[PDB]
Amino acid sequence: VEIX
Amino acid sequence: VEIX
Amino acid sequence: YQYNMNFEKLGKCIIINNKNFDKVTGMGVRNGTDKDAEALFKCFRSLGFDVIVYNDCSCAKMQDLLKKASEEDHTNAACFACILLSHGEENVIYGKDGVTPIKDLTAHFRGDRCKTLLEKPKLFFIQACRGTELDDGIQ
Amino acid sequence: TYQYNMNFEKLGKCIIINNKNFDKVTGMGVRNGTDKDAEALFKCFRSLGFDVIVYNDCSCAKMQDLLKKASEEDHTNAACFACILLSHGEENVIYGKDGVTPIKDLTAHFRGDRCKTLLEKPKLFFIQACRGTELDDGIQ
Amino acid sequence: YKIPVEADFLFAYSTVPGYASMRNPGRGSWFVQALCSILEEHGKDLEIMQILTRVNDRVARHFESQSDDPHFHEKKQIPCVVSMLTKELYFSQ
Amino acid sequence: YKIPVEADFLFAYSTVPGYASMRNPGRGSWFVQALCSILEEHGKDLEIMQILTRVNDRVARHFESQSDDPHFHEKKQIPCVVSMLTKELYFSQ
Repeated sequence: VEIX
Repeated sequence: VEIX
Repeated sequence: YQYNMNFEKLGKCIIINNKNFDKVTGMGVRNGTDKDAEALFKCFRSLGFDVIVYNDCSCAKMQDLLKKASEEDHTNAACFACILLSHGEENVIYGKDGVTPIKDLTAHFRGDRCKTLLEKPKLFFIQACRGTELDDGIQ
Repeated sequence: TYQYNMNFEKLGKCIIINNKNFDKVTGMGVRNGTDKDAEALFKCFRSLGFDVIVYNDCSCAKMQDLLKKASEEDHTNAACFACILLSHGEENVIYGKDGVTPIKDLTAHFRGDRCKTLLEKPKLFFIQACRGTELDDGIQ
Repeated sequence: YKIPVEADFLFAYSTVPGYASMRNPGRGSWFVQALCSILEEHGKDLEIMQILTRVNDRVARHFESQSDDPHFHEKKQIPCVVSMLTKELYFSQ
Repeated sequence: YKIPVEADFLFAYSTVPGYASMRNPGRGSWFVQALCSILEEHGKDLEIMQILTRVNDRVARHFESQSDDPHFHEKKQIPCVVSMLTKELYFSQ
C-alpha cells in the first residue's frame, strides 16, 4: 500500500 | 458582546 | 449502526470552567461563563452523565484532570464527555496561567492509551476562540 | 425546516480533481490507483444526480482558477455543490502537479459572501490526501 | 482485528478555525445557550449529529451581535463539528 | 436576516490531521473505495452524516495495511468529517  |  | 448504550453509567462528564485568568496572560474575565457552566451541568446531568465542574484551572491542572480521567476504569460506562469553557487561540486553550494544546488534553483518550473507552464515543465540547477573524455575514 | 431544500431543477455540480502525475521537483510520486478513485466517484455522483466534471493533473493555478470560475457561475437552479480532491497533501495544503496550495484558499471561493447563488445551500468537499506523516498503529 | 487510535472521537467546537467566539455576559456564550436549549428539548430522542446540526443552525440564525465598537457590530458565528465517530450516537435506551 | 459566510460547508477528509492516508495502487484509496461503496448502497436513502459515519466505520474496520516495509506494516486509518451544515442533507426527494 502507498501513502498520499 | 464579548470575545473568547 | 449505533453505539451500544447498555451500561450501568452513561459516563463521566468533566466541565472545566475557566473564568478568571492570571494578569500575566493579559486575558480578561469571562463574564457569563458561570451561567453557561450551570446550564451545561443540568443538561448533561439530565442526559445521565456524572458531571463534575472544576473552576479556573491551570494548564497543569487541566492536563492532570484529563490524564487522571483517562486512567480511570470506564468498563461500566457507555461513553466519556469533556467540556472546555475558556479563552483560546487555534489548537490551544487557556488555563489561568497560560495556554496548552488541545491535542495534549484529548490524546490521553486515544485507543492505545485508554482501553476501557475503546469503541466508545469520546466527546469534547469546546467554547473558546480559535483566532481573531470575525464573520461579517451576508444578505 | 430541518432538512435542506432539495427541490431545484438540478442537484448540482460535482468537480473531481484527479491529480496523478506530479512534477519531479515536488518530490511527489505517481499516485497509482487514483484513476480507479476518480472513475468510481464519477459513476457514483452521476448516479446521485450531479453534473459531474473530471479534471486531471491540474496545476495549482489551474485548481485555483477552476474553482474560482465555478464559484462565479450561477447556481440558482442547483440544490448544492460538491467538489472532490484526489492528490498528494500535507496538513492544511493540497498538491497541484507543480507544488502546493492551501485547502482554505480553494474553498473560500464558495463562502456565502463570495458565492451568493449557493447561499443557504450545502457545499461539500471530499478530500483524499495526506495531512501529515503520522501513521495509526491501531490497537486490539 | 484492529481499531485506529484516533477513532471514536467527536469535537464540537463553538466556531470554525481562525475565528472568534461570542459571549454575552448576561445570558452566556452563544454556542452554549444554543447547545443547551437543543439538548433540553431533544437530548434523548435525536442523534448527536442531528443535535449539533440544529445547534449550528440556531447559532447561525438566532444570534447576531450588538456592540459598542465598530469592529464588533453585526457580526455572526458558525460552530464546527468534527466527527471521527464510527456509529450513530443516541443518549438513551 | 444575515447568515455567516463560513456556514453550510462540509469537509469529508480521508484522514485525521497530522496523519497519512492510504492508497492501494490496485483497487484505489481506502477512503474513496469505502465512500463509493456506501453511496452506491445508501446514497439515496441516508442522511449525509449517516453515510460518512458508516464510511468512517468501514475504513476503520474493513481495512488494515500490508507492506514488506516495516514502517508501513500493520497500519490503520480513520477519516475525519468537519460539518458546518445547518440542516440535514438527503440526496433525493
